[PDB]
Amino acid sequence: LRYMSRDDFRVLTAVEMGMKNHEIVPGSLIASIASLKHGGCNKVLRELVKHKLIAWERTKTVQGYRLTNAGYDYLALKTLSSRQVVESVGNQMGVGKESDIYIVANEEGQQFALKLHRLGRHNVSWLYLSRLSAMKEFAYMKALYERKFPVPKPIDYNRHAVVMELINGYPLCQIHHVEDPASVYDEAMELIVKLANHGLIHGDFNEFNLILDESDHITMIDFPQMVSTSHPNAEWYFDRDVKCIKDFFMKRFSYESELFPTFKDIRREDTLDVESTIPPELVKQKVKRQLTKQQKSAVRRRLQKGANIFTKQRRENMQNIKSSL
Amino acid sequence: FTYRGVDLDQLLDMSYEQLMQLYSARQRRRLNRGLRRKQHSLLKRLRKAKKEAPPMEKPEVVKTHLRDMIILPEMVGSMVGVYNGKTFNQVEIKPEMIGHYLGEFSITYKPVKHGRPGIG
Repeated sequence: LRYMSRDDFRVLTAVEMGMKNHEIVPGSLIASIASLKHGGCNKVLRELVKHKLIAWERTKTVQGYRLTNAGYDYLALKTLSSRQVVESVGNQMGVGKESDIYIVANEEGQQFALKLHRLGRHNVSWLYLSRLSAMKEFAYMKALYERKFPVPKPIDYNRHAVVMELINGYPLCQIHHVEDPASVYDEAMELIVKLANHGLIHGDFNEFNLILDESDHITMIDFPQMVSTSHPNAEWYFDRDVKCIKDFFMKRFSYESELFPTFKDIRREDTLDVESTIPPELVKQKVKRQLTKQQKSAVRRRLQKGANIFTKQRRENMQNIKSSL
Repeated sequence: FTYRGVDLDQLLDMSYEQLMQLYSARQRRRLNRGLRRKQHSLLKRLRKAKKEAPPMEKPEVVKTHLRDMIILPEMVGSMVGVYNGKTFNQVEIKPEMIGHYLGEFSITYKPVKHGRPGIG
């Protein structure tokens, strides 16, 4: 859990600065880009390694620290706490293969759902691929919610985290019986035509990507796989999804279709496939920026001398040599 | 009430042997295994409360730690708390449940009502 609420923000963000440019980030660089407190961040790092926040690396010459799976996760929740969306943790967790679903609660007590991307090449690239995944998923989630679709409501995105509306139900794959099979079938068939009207094909529109809300309402999740209708094989992915639903309701619920929708409508809706002259006050601002940069560069070099680990290794062997003489 | 074609009249006056041939498969094992020095002492303390009862009272509840004991037909009506691990319960001995054990009426666990799934 999150007890520590000051220095842990600045140090962990400084890791993320080095993670975007380089692999394993040395402890010398950290203190320079976290200039607010000097010297005492090395004991914070020793508290970070107690948790699954950072990992140590001392290979051959490469000495420093890299950010972990769980350590990257804490940074998003710390940002979402400042945006007043997350406060306490709900325990119902659906541990998946591509992502983890965590129930969150705000100041109000209103329960929302949180997605955390767990893509698993070094861990540096893996925690950058999860960054692009959340930004892409939130883009479609905003695009569909605005265009009348029955999707979870987008709230906030932070690096790899996506806060969505809490739609609680069961996935279609583990459903025994539906009270009204025909009305549910026609609802689902409409949604393929709906997407095709907006110039989109789901691609993998199966029973593994559909959730029933009280056996009345079909909910759609997971959107990184989506393709344009400008694609040469546009009608193939359209017909494969139709046949997947046609056979499933005939298999599980024994409902045969009276309606066979094969309409190509592109596009009647929004194309979502794309988805003395200088005043003294300015002189002050400009002189200030110069003076801050001179001090910041000097503080970097003071912090780069922290090597403290190099001095500790050299001292241990000298004591052994003198005693043996 | 009638158990195995034998009324509650005959069940009390029979021999100890003759009750076996009415019992179930697991129950005929144990009386030929023999009731032990502690379980000879639990059927004797139940003869006291029923006899010292007021005759309009079914007797006082007498505590015990022998869950596994069968209900013999002379135990019928004997209020006995049977222990679960934590604290006693109340089990009215009906004649309808002689073939069962005392342990199954002292319910061990509180049944699970789920709270929301946490961080999984």
